Amino acid sequence: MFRTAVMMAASLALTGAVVAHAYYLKHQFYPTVVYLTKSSPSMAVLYIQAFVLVFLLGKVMGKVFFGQLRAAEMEHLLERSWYAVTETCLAFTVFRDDFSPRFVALFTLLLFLKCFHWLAEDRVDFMERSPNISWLFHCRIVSLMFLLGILDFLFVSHAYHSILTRGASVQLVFGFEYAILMTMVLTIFIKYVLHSVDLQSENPWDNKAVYMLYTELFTGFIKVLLYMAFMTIMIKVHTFPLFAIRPMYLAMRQFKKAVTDAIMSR
Amino acid sequence: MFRTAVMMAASLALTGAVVAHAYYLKHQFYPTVVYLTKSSPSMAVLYIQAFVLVFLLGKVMGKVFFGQLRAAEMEHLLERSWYAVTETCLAFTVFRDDFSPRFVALFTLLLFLKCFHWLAEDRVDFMERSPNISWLFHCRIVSLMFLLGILDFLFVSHAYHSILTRGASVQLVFGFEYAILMTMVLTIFIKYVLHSVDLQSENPWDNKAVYMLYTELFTGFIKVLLYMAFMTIMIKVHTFPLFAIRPMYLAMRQFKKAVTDAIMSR
Amino acid sequence: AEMMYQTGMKILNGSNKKSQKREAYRYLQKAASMNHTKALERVSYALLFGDYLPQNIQAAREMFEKLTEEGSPKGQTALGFLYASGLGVNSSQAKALVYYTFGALGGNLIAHMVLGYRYWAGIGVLQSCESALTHYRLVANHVASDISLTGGSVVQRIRLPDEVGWVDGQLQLGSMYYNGIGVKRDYKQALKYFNLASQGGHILAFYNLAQMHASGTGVMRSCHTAVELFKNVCERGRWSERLMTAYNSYKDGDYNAAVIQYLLLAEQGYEVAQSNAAFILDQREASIVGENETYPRALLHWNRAASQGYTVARIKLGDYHFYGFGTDVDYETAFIHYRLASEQQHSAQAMFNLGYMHEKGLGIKQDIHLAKRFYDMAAEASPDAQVPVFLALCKLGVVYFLQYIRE
Amino acid sequence: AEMMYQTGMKILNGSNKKSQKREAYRYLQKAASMNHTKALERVSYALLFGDYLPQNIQAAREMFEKLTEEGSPKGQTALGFLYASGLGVNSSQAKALVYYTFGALGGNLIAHMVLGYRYWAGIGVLQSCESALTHYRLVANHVASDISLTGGSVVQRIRLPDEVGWVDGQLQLGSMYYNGIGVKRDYKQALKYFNLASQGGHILAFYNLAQMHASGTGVMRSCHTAVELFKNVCERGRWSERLMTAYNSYKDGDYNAAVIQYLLLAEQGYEVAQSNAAFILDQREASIVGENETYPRALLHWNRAASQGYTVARIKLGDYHFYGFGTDVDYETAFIHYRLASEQQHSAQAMFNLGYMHEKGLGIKQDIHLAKRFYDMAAEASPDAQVPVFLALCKLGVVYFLQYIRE
Amino acid sequence: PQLSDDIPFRVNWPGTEFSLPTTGVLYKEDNYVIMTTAHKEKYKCILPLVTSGDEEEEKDYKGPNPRELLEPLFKQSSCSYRIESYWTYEVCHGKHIRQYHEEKETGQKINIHEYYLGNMLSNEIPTKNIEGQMTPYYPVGMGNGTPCSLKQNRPRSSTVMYICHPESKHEILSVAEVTTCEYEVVILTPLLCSHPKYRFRASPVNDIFCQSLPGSPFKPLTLRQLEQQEEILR
Amino acid sequence: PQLSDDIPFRVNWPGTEFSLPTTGVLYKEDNYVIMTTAHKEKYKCILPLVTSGDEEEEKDYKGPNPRELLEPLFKQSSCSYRIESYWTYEVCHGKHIRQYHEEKETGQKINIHEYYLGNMLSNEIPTKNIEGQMTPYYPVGMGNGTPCSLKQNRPRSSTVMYICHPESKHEILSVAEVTTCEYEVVILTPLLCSHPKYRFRASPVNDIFCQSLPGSPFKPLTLRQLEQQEEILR
Ligand SMILES: *[C@@H]1O[C@H](CO)[C@@H](O[C@@H]2O[C@H](CO)[C@@H](O[C@H]3O[C@H](CO[C@H]4O[C@H](CO[C@H]5O[C@H](CO)[C@@H](O)[C@H](O)[C@@H]5O)[C@@H](O)[C@H](O[C@H]5O[C@H](CO)[C@@H](O)[C@H](O)[C@@H]5O)[C@@H]4O)[C@@H](O[C@H]4O[C@H](CO)[C@@H](O)[C@H](O)[C@@H]4O)[C@H](O)[C@@H]3O)[C@H](O)[C@H]2NC(C)=O)[C@H](O)[C@H]1NC(C)=O
Ligand SMILES: *[C@@H]1O[C@H](CO)[C@@H](O[C@@H]2O[C@H](CO)[C@@H](O[C@H]3O[C@H](CO[C@H]4O[C@H](CO[C@H]5O[C@H](CO)[C@@H](O)[C@H](O)[C@@H]5O)[C@@H](O)[C@H](O[C@H]5O[C@H](CO)[C@@H](O)[C@H](O)[C@@H]5O)[C@@H]4O)[C@@H](O[C@H]4O[C@H](CO)[C@@H](O)[C@H](O)[C@@H]4O)[C@H](O)[C@@H]3O)[C@H](O)[C@H]2NC(C)=O)[C@H](O)[C@H]1NC(C)=O
Ligand SMILES: *[C@@H]1O[C@H](CO)[C@@H](O)[C@H](O)[C@H]1NC(C)=O
Ligand SMILES: *[C@@H]1O[C@H](CO)[C@@H](O)[C@H](O)[C@H]1NC(C)=O
Ligand SMILES: *[C@@H]1O[C@H](CO)[C@@H](O)[C@H](O)[C@H]1NC(C)=O
Ligand SMILES: *[C@@H]1O[C@H](CO)[C@@H](O)[C@H](O)[C@H]1NC(C)=O
Repeated sequence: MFRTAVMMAASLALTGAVVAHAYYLKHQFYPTVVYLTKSSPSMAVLYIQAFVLVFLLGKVMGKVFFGQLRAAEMEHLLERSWYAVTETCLAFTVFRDDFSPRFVALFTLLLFLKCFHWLAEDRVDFMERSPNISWLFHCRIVSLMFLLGILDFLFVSHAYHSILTRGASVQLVFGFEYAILMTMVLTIFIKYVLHSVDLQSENPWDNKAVYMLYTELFTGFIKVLLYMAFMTIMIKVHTFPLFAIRPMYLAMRQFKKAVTDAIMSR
Repeated sequence: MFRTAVMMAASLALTGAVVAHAYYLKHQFYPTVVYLTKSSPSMAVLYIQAFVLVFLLGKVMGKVFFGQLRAAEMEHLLERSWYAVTETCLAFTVFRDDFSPRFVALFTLLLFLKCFHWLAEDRVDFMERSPNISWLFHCRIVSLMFLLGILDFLFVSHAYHSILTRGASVQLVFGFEYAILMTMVLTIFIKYVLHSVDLQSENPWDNKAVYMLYTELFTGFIKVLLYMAFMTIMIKVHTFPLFAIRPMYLAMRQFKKAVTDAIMSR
Repeated sequence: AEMMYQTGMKILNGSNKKSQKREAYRYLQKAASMNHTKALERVSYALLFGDYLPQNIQAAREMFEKLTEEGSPKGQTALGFLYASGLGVNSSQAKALVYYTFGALGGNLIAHMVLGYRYWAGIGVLQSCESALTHYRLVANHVASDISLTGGSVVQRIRLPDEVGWVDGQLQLGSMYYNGIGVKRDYKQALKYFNLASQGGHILAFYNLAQMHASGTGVMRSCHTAVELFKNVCERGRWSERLMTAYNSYKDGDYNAAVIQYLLLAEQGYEVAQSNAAFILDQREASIVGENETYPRALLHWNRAASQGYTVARIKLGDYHFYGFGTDVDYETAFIHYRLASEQQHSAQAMFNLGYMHEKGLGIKQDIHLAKRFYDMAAEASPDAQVPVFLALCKLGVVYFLQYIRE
Repeated sequence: AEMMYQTGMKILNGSNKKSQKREAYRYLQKAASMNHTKALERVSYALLFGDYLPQNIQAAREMFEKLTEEGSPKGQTALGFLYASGLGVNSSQAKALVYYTFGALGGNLIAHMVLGYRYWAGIGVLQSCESALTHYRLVANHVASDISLTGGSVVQRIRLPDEVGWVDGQLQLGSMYYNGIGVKRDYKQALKYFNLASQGGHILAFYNLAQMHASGTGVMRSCHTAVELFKNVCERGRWSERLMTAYNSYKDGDYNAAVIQYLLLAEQGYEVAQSNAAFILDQREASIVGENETYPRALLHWNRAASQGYTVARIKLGDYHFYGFGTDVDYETAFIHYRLASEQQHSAQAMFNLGYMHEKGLGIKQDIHLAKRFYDMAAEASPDAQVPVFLALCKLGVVYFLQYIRE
Repeated sequence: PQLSDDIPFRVNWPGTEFSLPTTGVLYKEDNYVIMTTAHKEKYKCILPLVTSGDEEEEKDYKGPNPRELLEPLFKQSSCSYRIESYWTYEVCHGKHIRQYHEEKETGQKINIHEYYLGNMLSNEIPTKNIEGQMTPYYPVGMGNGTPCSLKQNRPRSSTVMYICHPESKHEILSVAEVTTCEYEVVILTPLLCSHPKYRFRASPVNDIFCQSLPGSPFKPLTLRQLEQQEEILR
Repeated sequence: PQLSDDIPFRVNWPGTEFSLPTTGVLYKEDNYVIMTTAHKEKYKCILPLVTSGDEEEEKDYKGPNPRELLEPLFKQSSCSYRIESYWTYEVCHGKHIRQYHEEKETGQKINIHEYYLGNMLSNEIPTKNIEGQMTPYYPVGMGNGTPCSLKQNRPRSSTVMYICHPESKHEILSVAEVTTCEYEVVILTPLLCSHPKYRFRASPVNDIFCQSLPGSPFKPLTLRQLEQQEEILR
């Protein structure tokens, strides 16, 4: 806890130093803020402060939504988040959208929601094998389920009305990624429905595994369909993605690990 | 092996269909090759046949330098390689170097050499715990030691004369990355030197671990110095990397796992 | 009869619709049956031209004859075009000129441009700049009058072998400098002020320097600059809109009306309309001309398009002598037309195929190290020659290495 | 004496080196001791100007007096500049004009531009366009003559508050249209052809329309266009190079010679040299002027720079009445100069500070929903107002929400 | 230096035998300068004390009250309007203030968004401002306009501002609001410039007199002349 | 149509009583056309058979051998040179070919890279394709130049190509190489154009005589006003 406060103070000291340097130069409100926006190191330090703020908000949201990290999903977050920040960075830079301080914020919002879906993934994965779970866990995780699903529905609606009204831009890829995240909250619902009808009966159910495999096959098909439509759109319009082929290979492997295993079983 | 020959033939069937499409359009030598260059799908299939050709050359180079993959480094290449495919892809597009089919071919030369350094690391890591190693293994891996380190010395020499004669361009990040790869062949040498004096004596040596921890401290200090100088340059000239912070956090963690462990030990 | 012609011109000038233009000509075609000598000459140039009336070349030849026997300038001009191009009728250059002279005599302006162009490039007659000065002059006076009235209708120049205020006042100031408005006339310095007005693109200045180089005022009267300055004025008449009537026929799939509406302007002496009227005959899309008179007629219009300074028409005159298109195969003759597009126009391809005739010993005696120069020269001339020289130079060194092994 | 002045002008015109220019003036400074009446006027304009001789204002005042008693136009002009600017001497506008009149009488051109500008902007005298017509002409005749000889030496216009052929022949054609060269004169149509020549940027055309709007030829003679067309001709003399002599003093760290070499051109009636001569006095870098006469003198040159149409000089005249710089604090007076830079010049900042006086109830009565309009209007006017309105509108709604809770 | 760009000056040449006026601006015998022209003509130009104080202009007015001058403007019903970037203000002097904008539909319809800002059913003249400077005015204030939603359906009010201009043709400098849905209109008229307390205020001119020294004429050997030279172009 | 842009034509007006020539080009009585001008003027304009065959021009030449014509060019020592993009070829007629290019150093030195291509210590005239045309030439072949590294220190050789031009001033059309380090030079001269077998070949002109039908005069009424009009303009 000491190092977190040390990092926050060491970021706020630089932010205050940059703000005071600008205010000593241009002694008013409006030229000071305009000078902050045009200057590169000033906006860089403001970016650093914004990232530390969203980091602390993420930490308090993880504290209020999960009681304690298992220290086995913290790594899974670290590699998958590196994956993700590099994919968002490359998608931001190929599209020639230019560095704007209101679309970087949207991209970190997308990354933040992706991290929370992955945390929900691993929490329900341990809920599969947890014999002692209180009602607080159930209520908080189903609150996470809703909130996430409603958020991706809202952003999908916003992005498809954007792609209808404005024209071809980055809002299309934003809406498609939020549609994939919508399929993700769909997967965990069905998984939580099956593992909740598992716990309420003091006997194992053989049909639960079949339903889980069928649902995984389902949504794997939906995911590869979305990725293929995503491809066949951006070869046609703008430029080759050069990104999003990462989780696609994992999406076809998700289809491979579900369809072929069910074919070998059934 | 059947799926490998299928993949080669299904790529060469597309190249022989793209070439025969252009030759019917422009019935000569010179306007055909020019037509392939300017056309996007014609250069796309010629890119695919190039990558399959460098894939099969890698598989035959892996077959002659390593007798058999252990199927524990086969995964370990796949995440790193992905790591490496994406950051070269992001460094290629951030720099505005434009898509040229002789600098893409240079970037996959870096990635092809980067994959072979990583394969040498995991092979020498099990050279620590292999009590039955033939003289064929010893000679075929010091050949990989020489062939790599001379190659990065050549490309560093090609790049630091390119940074002086021509000016600031993408040839700076090539020779710097090969300099890190020059430290990478430096690491596996000393590790091979200390583990060769281990096998020739039928008794463990306590100073071998002390030299190994000192050697990892060494080069780790060299590595962060290379990355930190790599930071200070491209903020000054051109633009923010937005890449190469991937292995840097692993480079500080390499320095963290070496210096702090030695401080705790000694 | 005469009442029918008024309805057609009213709907033509009043309606730009394609159906209304064809509906206007229905009375005009009916008035042609009444032998109104003004009525046929507007449907003669549709019966054989297309994109108006349906194309029927044999239906226009016999009624052109009565236009000739009447003595119409618009009939004497076009019947010469039939025998010059061998179009529906056996080709004869002998009396193709006879019809064009009487059309030029009769007051037609097309028969003066072609007769002038034939006297200028030496086609069908002796190249005489004196005779090419006289006929090109009469067109220039009859087009410089109308541009000052019509405002200079500009038309785009489209070449199929490539795809498929501030200065207005300077003309009057330069006119006063040569003539003298309040100052003594000075022909030594009024030349530079008048010549700089033509670099803006206006063709009124193009006329005034032609007369300057004609009578010998200011600069000594040279033949080469006398008519070349005249010619670019004549290439922008009301017949300059006829590329669009021909080019729209090419995009509409009527390829046999883009080879007749282009062969007139090829006869009129263009280079946008002499490559394009040969490129269509290059790919055998035309059907009026036979399958055996398709390449020699496309050789004629590739030859005129090269002598007027076109890069592709000098490479593509090398190809027709390289493979044997319309001529017995000549590697020596094809050799020259490839170098003439290398030293003169610096065409990047034209030294690559110079390497092939150097590397493989065609036309001249083989030398391996001479061929290396022209492949290397190709990469310096263009950015697009970097690739197809590299796969040619690698093949070049394989022969040199394999021959050295056998020794 | 006279032999010493020849050596200085030879090295000045022969060597452009800074040391050689100072070495040339060593004989000129020694010749000033011999009271050669041509020698002092080249060193009087260095003793008080700088970037030549070392700057010493008091060392030039007493030797200007003997230049006045001799009756030198170059001494009568500059001695009025001392009392107009209060420079080293107590300020007095009363006989500042008296010295400028006799300099204008004496044949000096600087004393005519300043007297003309004072009659044009109504500074020190009544604004009379008739008197501003007379003095601004004499300069225009004496500058258009040399520009035809010197080629019109262009000088860049540098404002410190921001950082720190084809038409040549149209002038002679438009001159012949008004006068008549072989045609009847028509003043109704020669106006449009002559006025279009000035849009190219050449200033010979700027002279010729000024006389056109002076005598009433073509268009009725209006005062506003009579001298404004005249003025931009006068602002491009051989004294237009004096920005670079002043601007180089600013970049070389000699800030006290960029406030004297700029205050003359501020007196001469510029706007590049009236903001910059006030921006230097804004930050108190000047040392000749006292610390208590630094803001009222910078208010005077911010006031003249605003009435000549500058955006920043109208915002920065709001600031000086907003905080209380050089004046007792006036929120009502500062209010007007902020909106006069909003409706007129559409300065993006000038409606943001309109919001602050609307939101916080300064100058006028407070109204919360009126302030919302101008913050919103700020974001429409510029791309850079998107940020500092958003943190202003969020603060705006916090007060509106917190007040509603207390109710 | 303090607001020094408002003090007018004038040089005169009254000659040798001249007496400085004792009425108007004050004078001194020490603040004289000895002058010299280019052709060696000597002059002695006296200058007044720069005060121009008080308002002792003998302000008398037996004419009509300021109410009576705008009556012929009211009955003639000739009233103007002003354009803006978007809006269009039509003040009608003696009837109303009307603010409206036409919405031109695609081909057939024209839609009007109209509002009503008013309708006609003390020893010191107040002074507002006007472009920074100073001007006494006539205020004409009304209300009972269209209801304003921000003031909870209260009718708008408006004050009419009258300032005089000689070349005016009844136009508007600007329209402005001191608060929401209550607007201020300034109107140019030529009627009030005859009123001494309502006319455009001009500062008194301080006269600079140049006494001709002996050996120099009544006016300098370059004056008169050069003046008449342009007298050509008069 | 086959190479038809090399056949000259000429219309003449010999009139009513004219007999077609039996020497030169062949004629027929069937290939006549009946003509009509704009002013209703009838003409019968006959045409020849377009053969222009053989070389029966009675080729006789009692003059000197072609060797003797270039001797005054050799002794006068007036010889030219040609520029290119990089190189500079200086052929000297009767002495040498010199190929060199100057390397201008930064201020003081000039470096010369020079080579030597030569030095002077049959019933059918051969012809070479010149721009695809048929010109017979005089070859002057010569060697013993500087050694060539590609041919293992063999001296270069060169042939001098002579073709005639009336307005020539001893310049070069182009310099070309048939093989490595052995070069070909073409030279324009006016001396060989007097030689009947060496002159510039012009095809014989086929004459279009045309006879005037009764009711029409010797020349058309719309013709003679035009050749006098250009005669005035000249
Ligand atoms: C080039 O020219 C273009 C046009 O000439 C410029 O384009 C802009 O075009 C937009 C159109 O989308 C204009 O925006 C608004 O237009 C109408 C009209 O709304 C205006 O009027 C509102 C009236 O409210 C006040 O009315 C009285 C005025 O006397 C007051 O007494 C009263 O109390 C009240 O306050 C006004 O409110 C509004 O201004 C702002 O209002 C609020 C807060 O006040 C702000 O938050 C807003 O941002 C707004 O800017 C407008 O000035 C409007 O339609 C209205 O009427 C329809 C009727 O059906 C309603 O349905 C609708 O909901 C709305 O109420 C539009 O919706 C839109 O809001 C804009 O004014 C134009 N801009 C300019 C500068 O003219 C373009 O800018 C020009 N290019 C440049 C300058 O570079
Ligand atoms: C704008 O103008 C510029 C100049 O006007 C153009 O710039 C180019 O500039 C470069 C300079 O770097 C030139 O390149 C070469 O220049 C010299 C000279 O080498 C030339 O001559 C060589 C001679 O070899 C032949 O000589 C005889 C000729 O009669 C033959 O008989 C003999 O057998 C032999 O074949 C010639 O070989 C060479 O051409 C090519 O040679 C080989 C194979 O033949 C190719 O692989 C090469 O690629 C080469 O192009 C040249 O034409 C050269 O210096 C030489 O001499 C120094 C002396 O110290 C040696 O040290 C050095 O090693 C070398 O031997 C240069 O090194 C360089 O190779 C080039 O010619 C210019 N280009 C043109 C078109 O003029 C610029 O191109 C212009 N811009 C345009 C057109 O857009
Ligand atoms: C054209 O000439 C050929 C050969 O003389 C002949 O066979 C043919 O019938 C002629 N055609 C016409 C239309 O005259
Ligand atoms: C040439 O013309 C003949 C008609 O006599 C036709 O049959 C033939 O196909 C044409 N082409 C060739 C190549 O002979
Ligand atoms: C300027 O005037 C002030 C006040 O009248 C006086 O104190 C000062 O001495 C004067 N200075 C000069 C140089 O005349
Ligand atoms: C004004 O002038 C006086 C000199 O009398 C000086 O002492 C003072 O510092 C100056 N400034 C102020 C603010 O009084």
